[PDB]
Amino acid sequence: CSVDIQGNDQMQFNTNAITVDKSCKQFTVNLSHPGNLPKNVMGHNWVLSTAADMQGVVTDGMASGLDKDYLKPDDSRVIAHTKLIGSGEKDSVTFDVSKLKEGEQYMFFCTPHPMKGTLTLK
Ligand SMILES: [Cu+2]
Repeated sequence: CSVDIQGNDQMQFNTNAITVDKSCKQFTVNLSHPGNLPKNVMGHNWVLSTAADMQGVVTDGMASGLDKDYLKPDDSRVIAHTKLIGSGEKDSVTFDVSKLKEGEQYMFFCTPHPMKGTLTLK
């Protein structure tokens, strides 16, 4: 009921698809950042929302800025998120799998960068 994901200095996540076993009551994403660049020029987060909500989450997050982890505080569209991390840093986020609803399309993404993938219930 966890996965390890990396974001590197080339604005790449090391996977584009996460699958969650339906047996999981909670699920944890462990984000790390190989590379040498710090958070103010190559910070990554891991953010989960519906596909429909992603644009607004990104737009509002970029308006909120670096010290808010490029996320709008208390954004109700964000199902789960990490903080923003630079190289060598780590953050984990856990969420309740019952938040993922039938028939919905979930995406994960980093808000400052063109980095995204899908999250699917198995
Ligand atoms: Cu990023």
